[PDB]
Amino acid sequence: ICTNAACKCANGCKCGSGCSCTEGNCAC
Ligand SMILES: [Cd+2]
Ligand SMILES: [Cd+2]
Ligand SMILES: [Cd+2]
Repeated sequence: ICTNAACKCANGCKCGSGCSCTEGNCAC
């Protein structure tokens, strides 16, 4: 799954094949 630990989503985000954040830049 989204390996980007910089992501702070909750059970619901489709961060499976559409990540768009960097290391210290999460704007989901
Ligand atoms: Cd994110
Ligand atoms: Cd997400
Ligand atoms: Cd992500």
